[PDB]
Amino acid sequence: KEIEFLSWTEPFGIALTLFAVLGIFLTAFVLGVFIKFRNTPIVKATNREL
Amino acid sequence: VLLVFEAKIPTSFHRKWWGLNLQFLLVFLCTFMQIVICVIWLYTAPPSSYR
Amino acid sequence: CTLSAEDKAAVERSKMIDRNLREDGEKAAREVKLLLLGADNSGKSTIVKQMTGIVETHFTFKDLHFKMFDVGGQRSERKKWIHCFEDVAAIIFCVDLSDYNRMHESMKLFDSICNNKWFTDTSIILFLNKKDLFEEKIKKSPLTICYQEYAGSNTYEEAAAYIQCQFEDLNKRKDTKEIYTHFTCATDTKNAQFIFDAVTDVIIKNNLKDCGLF
Repeated sequence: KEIEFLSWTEPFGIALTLFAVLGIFLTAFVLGVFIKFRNTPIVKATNREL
Repeated sequence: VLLVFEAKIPTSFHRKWWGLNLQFLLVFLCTFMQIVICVIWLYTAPPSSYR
Repeated sequence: CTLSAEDKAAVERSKMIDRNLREDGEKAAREVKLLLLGADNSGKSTIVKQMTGIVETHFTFKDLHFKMFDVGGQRSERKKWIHCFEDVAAIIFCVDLSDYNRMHESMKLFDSICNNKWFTDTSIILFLNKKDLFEEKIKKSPLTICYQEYAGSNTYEEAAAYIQCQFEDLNKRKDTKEIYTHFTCATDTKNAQFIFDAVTDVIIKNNLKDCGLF
């Protein structure tokens, strides 16, 4: 019999992993831009630590 | 933000409910319930793989 | 406890005094303090129709108490008594639009007060008193009487705009203060309302600054 589960190498798994990596990169970029312009009024308006 | 903006009191120097680092404590208080439920779940009936 | 009876009674008396101090402090906290300044002819004594030591005035408008202190009577060196007013909400500066030499040393006093080492985080409510009387006077004679270098037509608009721009341009600490300029009518009924609005705005800014959200 064949064993069935979600796979790391099937196309859908690759798509899901790629989307997750893209989300990680996007959030990392957002954090980087926030830290770079940390002392600016728009950034200070939103609680920086939170 | 709402509490800071709304209060019309001239003496708003009191910051025992907002500001400083009490916000972190409130966040941890909010997540404490989920921590407790996860602990109870993993101690009384752990999920497991099935064929 | 290891105390005697008299010691316990003294402690009780001290606790009662502490309670009284707490209530008095909380009552005094519900007030707004203002530093009323300007020339003697500016009209500061008649600024609000609601009404030798420091001159003190007190009025309440729209559920807000205001104590205005006039310290022009103190003729000693301001350096050694101006730090007693560092904890005030705002400085209310009244300028006499009509009189020219008066408005000149009014600019002098405005710059002196605004450039202090203590009032580095406080704002000014600038009342341009004698609006229409000086408007007619400036129709009669130009602003060259004192602002000689100023070039403008005889209309009141240009002269008033130049005077306001000047009085806001002597300011140097523009980073942590904001001037609220008001053309004062002879029968102006918005003076107390304007003070109320300015005090509310500056207190909101103060909350924003302490919380770090500004």
